[PDB]
Amino acid sequence: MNIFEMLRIDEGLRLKIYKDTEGYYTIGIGHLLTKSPSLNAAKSELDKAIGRNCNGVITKDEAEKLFNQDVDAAVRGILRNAKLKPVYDSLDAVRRCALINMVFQMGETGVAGFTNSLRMLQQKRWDEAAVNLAKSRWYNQTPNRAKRCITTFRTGTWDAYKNL
Repeated sequence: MNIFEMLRIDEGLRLKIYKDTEGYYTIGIGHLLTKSPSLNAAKSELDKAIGRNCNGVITKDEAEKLFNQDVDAAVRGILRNAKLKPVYDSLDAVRRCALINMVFQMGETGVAGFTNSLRMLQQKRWDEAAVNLAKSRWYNQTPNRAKRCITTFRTGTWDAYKNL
């Protein structure tokens, strides 16, 4: 189990624009296109992103390309972030994957705002941090994916996905 397989389980693969849990236009493996209500704003964003006229549809290859970009941008984001960097350096390899997973889902800014939880992960207070992360909108909106992620932080194992 690696970060890519893990995100593929959490986000799914969709070769056609779609709407995210939130009402947003997405495509491939959780690639947020726009928070704008236009199917037309989304299709333009998509062609700009892919560099071809897609007409709301893309190939596997294209989706994977977008995926490679996103995880990479998520890693460099954590590495350049003064709030995130220390937590990450402090963690074991499995728990690191869990922070990349949160960061790919909610962005840098989002996760950087989970101050308390960050402070607990850094302190290695596992159970306590698990409980804290659950008290969020993220958990209430997409509970099963949040739970898998929270369990990875709580245990340091890939159990939650081992099922899937």
